[PDB]
Amino acid sequence: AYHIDEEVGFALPNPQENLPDFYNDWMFIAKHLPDLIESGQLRERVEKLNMLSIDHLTDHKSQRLARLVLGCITMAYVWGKGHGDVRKVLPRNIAVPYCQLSAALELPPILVYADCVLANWKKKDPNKPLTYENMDVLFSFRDGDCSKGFFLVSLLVEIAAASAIKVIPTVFKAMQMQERDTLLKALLEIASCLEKALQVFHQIHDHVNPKAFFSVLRIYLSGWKGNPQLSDGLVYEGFWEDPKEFAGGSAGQSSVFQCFDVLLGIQQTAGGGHAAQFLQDMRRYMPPAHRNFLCSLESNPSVREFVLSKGDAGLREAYDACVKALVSLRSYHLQIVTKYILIPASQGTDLMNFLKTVRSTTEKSLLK
Ligand code: HEM
Repeated sequence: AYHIDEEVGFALPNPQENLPDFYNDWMFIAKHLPDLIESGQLRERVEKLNMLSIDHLTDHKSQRLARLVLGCITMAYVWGKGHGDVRKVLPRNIAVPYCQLSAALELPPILVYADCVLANWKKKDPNKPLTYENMDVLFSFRDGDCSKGFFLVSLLVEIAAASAIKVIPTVFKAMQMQERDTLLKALLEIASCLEKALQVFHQIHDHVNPKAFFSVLRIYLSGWKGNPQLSDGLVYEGFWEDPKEFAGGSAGQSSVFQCFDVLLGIQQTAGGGHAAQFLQDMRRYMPPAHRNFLCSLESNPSVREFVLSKGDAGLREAYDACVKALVSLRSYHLQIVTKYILIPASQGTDLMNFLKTVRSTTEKSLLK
């Protein structure tokens, strides 16, 4: 369908951990990024790679793992240790297979949330539940970068959201078949699940250190669009002649908030305002099936107009409960951005303004 899993939602279920042996040289670099970046051997190892055909990656899961592998290597290659010594040309023997794979998966050739969070995890024990204690990431960048904590907590938020996402068909089927009680129950269930997702979001503090996120991890998630360090973009050697710009926005490419904006008829992509165009651009960095899901929801009849047309206080309160849970998520997200980016930075205003307008637009959708 739309590659939305009942249990893990937008996340990739049971991600592949190992590539075929043909790709051992890629996997070795990706698995040893902390040591290779620290010593300074990372870039030489990449420049020494043979060109490996992507022909031995034949299913979605091995393609997604290879994208995660190549994406981590690319971020490490471009940024190095993170102190201004950058590389402006990605060597052909990585760029060509990376771009070909990205074309097949319909994603930009840069590390994205769908790689480093949605595909970057495993269960320690397959017979135990999806808890931090029973999970790990597949790749990290530097020792002490809190990639395990940041990636896995984001993933646990996605998983919590899966419980609301799976109710969405019930919502549209109830509006269709005129089942008022069913719609009301479904909206309450969504609000309840979104409230639980907010509680899971609190775990960012349990597992992510602000200094480590801002000064280490954020470097490798950063991109080359409007970046003075790579003002023209990156040269994907042997694929495109001229450099191309792509955003590094892993920490804000989730489909979850936009999913419920569209569900609830909140028009965040409306107009030429900068917030709309930024949220529209983020979609290009989501998996195509998830972009298609978001567009399908926009094309369905409006949940908001349905609730507004019925003179039904119970329905309006269920709907408002959903909007308020989304407002609560975005408000806590603002707090997080303050603790993990702005405070460490000052020891910017466009970022917080963008986030506040998006929350404000959400808050304006309340009926009461
Ligand atoms: C340490 C934790 C986090 C930090 C520092 C952070 C940072 C940011 C930043 C800087 C942006 C602006 C766009 C960008 O620069 O990429 C953003 C937006 C966004 N973030 Fe995060 N983020 C964090 C955790 C999360 C989590 C766990 C989620 C959801 C699972 C999330 C979902 C979003 C979304 C959906 C947006 C788009 C704006 C919106 O729709 O309200 N973030 N975040």
